[PDB]
Amino acid sequence: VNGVTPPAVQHLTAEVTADSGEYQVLARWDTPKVVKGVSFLLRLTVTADDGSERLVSTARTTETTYRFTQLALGNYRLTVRAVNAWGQQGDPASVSFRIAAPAAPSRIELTPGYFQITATPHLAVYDPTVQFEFWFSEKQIADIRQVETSTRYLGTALYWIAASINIKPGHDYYFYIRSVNTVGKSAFVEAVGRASDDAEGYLDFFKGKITESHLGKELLEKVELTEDNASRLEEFSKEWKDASDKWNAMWAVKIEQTKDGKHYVAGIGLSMEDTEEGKLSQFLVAANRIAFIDPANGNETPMFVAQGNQIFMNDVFLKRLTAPTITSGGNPPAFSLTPDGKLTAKNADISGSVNANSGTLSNVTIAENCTINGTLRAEKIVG
Amino acid sequence: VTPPAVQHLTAEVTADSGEYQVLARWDTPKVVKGVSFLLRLTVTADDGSERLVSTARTTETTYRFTQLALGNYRLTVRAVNAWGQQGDPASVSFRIAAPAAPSRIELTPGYFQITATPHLAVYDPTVQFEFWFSEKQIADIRQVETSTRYLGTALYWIAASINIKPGHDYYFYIRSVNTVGKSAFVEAVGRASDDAEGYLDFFKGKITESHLGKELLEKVELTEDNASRLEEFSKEWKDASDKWNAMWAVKIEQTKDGKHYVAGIGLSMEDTEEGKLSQFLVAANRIAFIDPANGNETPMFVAQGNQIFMNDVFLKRLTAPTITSGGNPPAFSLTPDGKLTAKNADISGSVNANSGTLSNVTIAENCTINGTLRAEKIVG
Amino acid sequence: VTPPAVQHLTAEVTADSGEYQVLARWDTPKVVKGVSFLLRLTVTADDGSERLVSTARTTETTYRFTQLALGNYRLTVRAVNAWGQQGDPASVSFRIAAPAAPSRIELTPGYFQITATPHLAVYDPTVQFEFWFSEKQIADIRQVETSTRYLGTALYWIAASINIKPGHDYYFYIRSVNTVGKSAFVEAVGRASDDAEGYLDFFKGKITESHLGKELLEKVELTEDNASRLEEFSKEWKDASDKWNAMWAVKIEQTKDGKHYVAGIGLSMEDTEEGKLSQFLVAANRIAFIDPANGNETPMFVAQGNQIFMNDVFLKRLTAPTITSGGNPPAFSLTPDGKLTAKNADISGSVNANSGTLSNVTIAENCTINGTLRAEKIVG
Repeated sequence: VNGVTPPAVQHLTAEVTADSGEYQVLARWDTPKVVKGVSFLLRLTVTADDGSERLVSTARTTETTYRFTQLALGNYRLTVRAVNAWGQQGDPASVSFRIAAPAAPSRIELTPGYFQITATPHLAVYDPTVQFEFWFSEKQIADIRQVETSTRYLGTALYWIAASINIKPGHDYYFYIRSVNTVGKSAFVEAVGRASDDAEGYLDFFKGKITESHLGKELLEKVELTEDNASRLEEFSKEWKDASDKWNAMWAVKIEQTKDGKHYVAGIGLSMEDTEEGKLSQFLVAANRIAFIDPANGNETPMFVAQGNQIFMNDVFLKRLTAPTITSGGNPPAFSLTPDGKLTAKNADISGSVNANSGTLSNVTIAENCTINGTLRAEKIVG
Repeated sequence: VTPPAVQHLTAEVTADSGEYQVLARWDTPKVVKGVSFLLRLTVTADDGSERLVSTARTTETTYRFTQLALGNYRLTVRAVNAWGQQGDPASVSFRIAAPAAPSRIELTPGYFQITATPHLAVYDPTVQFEFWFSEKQIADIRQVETSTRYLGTALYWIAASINIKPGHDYYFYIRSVNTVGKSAFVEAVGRASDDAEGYLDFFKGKITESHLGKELLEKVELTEDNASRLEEFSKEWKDASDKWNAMWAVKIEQTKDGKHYVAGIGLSMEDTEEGKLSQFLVAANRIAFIDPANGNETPMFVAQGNQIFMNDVFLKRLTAPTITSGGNPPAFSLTPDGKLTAKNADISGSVNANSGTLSNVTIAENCTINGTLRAEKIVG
Repeated sequence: VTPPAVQHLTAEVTADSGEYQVLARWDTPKVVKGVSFLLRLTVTADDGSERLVSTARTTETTYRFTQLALGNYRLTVRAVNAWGQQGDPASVSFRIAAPAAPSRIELTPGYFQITATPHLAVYDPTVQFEFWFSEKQIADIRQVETSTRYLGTALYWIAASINIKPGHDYYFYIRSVNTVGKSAFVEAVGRASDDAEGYLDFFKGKITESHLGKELLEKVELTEDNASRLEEFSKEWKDASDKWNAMWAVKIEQTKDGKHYVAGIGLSMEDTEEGKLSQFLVAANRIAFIDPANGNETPMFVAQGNQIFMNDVFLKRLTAPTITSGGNPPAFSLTPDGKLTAKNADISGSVNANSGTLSNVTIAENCTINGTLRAEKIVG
């Protein structure tokens, strides 16, 4: 025999890829004669900023190919050996590569809307060749790797405006944004967002949708009865193809009058019109006052009512409310809460604590420990 | 194993097929791959003793008893498995004999309405009531059924309709009605609450005194026990005062067990001093709003018996003489009379108050006093 | 040589036949040349011992003792050979008097039903239960069985009435029954389930299990791509229960890239096991109530899926397990745990508190520390 030491490899190549994200590297080369194998021992180290090394992996194969899987982006150096059956290590070779990626978006801002949400993201420094890729989600995803799968891919711009019928107010939505450009893709920056919440801020929105439809441009905005004094109490069902060449439907009762040189109308209409992506139903009732009742044993008082923007309910169990304003009624409100935060009360019992930044009383009475860690001042004392 | 208990037993009294019949229905907690049920119906003797009448062993969830005469009865069910392990029993006492005379009567006024409710000298849950309304006193009971208003037949009857106005003393003549028959009539002397307003009592009042009100109520046509009627129409007419009256309604009525049943939907504008005033009035026992996107089926808005359910909602200002969170102990709650109730409250500012009732205090800095201090055990 | 004790000694008491009795049953152990059962029944006297009552010798594995009185008893059985050498004894112990009425009663309030499940301290396997429901707590107890709807007699009840509607209390009168007697009565209180989203899937229960659902939803009428059908139909017709079912509806369906979109509302009045029920189903992707008053074009009530949006509103009570002012930092809130949030609390009255933590407090009158003052610094 001869324990001949294995002369080092040449034509050592590293190929960098990003198959499932989390970049890998495929190490490959060629060799002349081998004895009871002649192993290949590999080890791969990243140069830190200052020129010192992290150990990243090792590898004990026999063929002239290998792959390194969970990777971070860093300046990597891969060294390959050649040990023989006895275990006498040949001279090394080494190759160096990088994985340069765009800088993350440093802060992304998230102004609400009406059934919509804007992310406008910004980088720590200005970058001319950066454009961000946005993926939207409704549930905080576990880790910042499976976003490539479990989060819808919105699109890619300098910003995005997610509108739909499904971004619903007071349910937070997490935006996942990664910077992209010619050089690669960064990590995923996460952020939360909302919809505006503001109640009366939704009603104008709805008015706007309503108006731009079959029932808006039929039940109202219809210009018949051109003679003072009439009652064209009308009721039909029309379905037809549109300029988009899709079917649309409405069936209504339109009633309307002319008296004293002025017009009126009231209008129970039901439809389903097309949209770019699907069909939106709708059941729009315009009238000077709406109310319902349970007629049980002679009872005729409506269960609810509403008439030019004031709606009259007996008792409700709400899943959750959310008004900026509350009153006992009257003009000493027995209690109140206002858009500023003030909880106007009368007699305010609390089974728990009151972490208040301050007090402002007359007549106090503590039945156990009264601690003072500040500058206590007093006039007359008898205890 | 024993099959579980008997759930939802009932003690009812039918006379549909020409004579009296006692049905019951029983549903199973969890169903045990071959549940059987013994059920025992027995009578009370003149000495108040127990006599067996009918024992049925069946594997079905309902049964009927036919050719059953007058008297008081007791009905039990047990569950028996294949191996023969009779379970816990569930037993209800019922009666085939009735019409007692109502002992007291309860009267609650209201805006254009007045509640008459029965009180029977002994309770009996196999009974409903006929109500008759009179504007003039009827001395003899014979024309009480003939020369008055047929209010109807039900449980708790409130007087509220077009013929009812504040300030007149109305009368009630009511009796007990069942499968057996009806009793000696009883009277009461009662008055509507004129106008107390609530905040919808004005809207009821507005509603009653309208053409929709007259159409979709107090039209009591089609009165054939266990029959019914539908109409979808639009009757436009010119009124007394030389003006139009438009209207469109969908009205359904039925009659069953002597009692009158109805609902529907109206859209109308009448004539007021200014001119026309449009509408949509629904009356019914449950209304209910649905959104079928994705084939989701859960309402967002369900109202029955003057109450609402609603999922999430938003608002420009609540106006509300009381709130809770719900709970036998409600997590928080403002009272109409100004009291607040909470397990906690963390204010990021200043607590302007009159007084204090604090078992513990922990003031972190300066405490200015301009009055008198009284501290038992003092350190410093 | 010695025969063994009688095993599995089982006693059941009854007085149904006219007055009080005990059935004693057991299983014979293996003996020599025949066997006789000796039974000795004693009652616990005033002294804590047992006064001897009756003694019999028999030869059948079951026996009866008649015309005994009320008390806790020791019944001893022995196995005797032909020679008179009696085996080991087996003495059972079992109790008699008016059974003890539950110590408690627990209500898991279900969505539109109570589940009132009693319990005692010292458990007797051989007492049943009577249950009673009422809407009004009664002054006395002696007229409950004269003034209360009879739920009946089981181990636990679930109580239902169709009109049940959450979030009011209703009062309970339970008792233990057995062969001895109906116990003294017992009180309790309860309500129903409070949550709304629960009701709304509940009501979805009620919605879908109707011919309303079965026509509106559940039927997949139409097929080929770009299908659209609009129809107005009515029927009041015979069903299997010999009832008329009465329904007018509006319905639309459409097919776009295959997927099938329905919407449609309808008044109806179908039949229930108690009476005909008159119920609204509006369904659409979105319903708005909007007003025509003076070129009015803005809503006051927009229900888009699981949400509602509204304007200024007017309630009478509220039960809402969260209310927040909007904004990521809300002006105020109450999450369900009863924690309040705010920035001013001008309770112009007593803060009836359990803790305060007020960094820099002003007092301008009497401070009366019943506990421990504790001050780093004082300049008084």
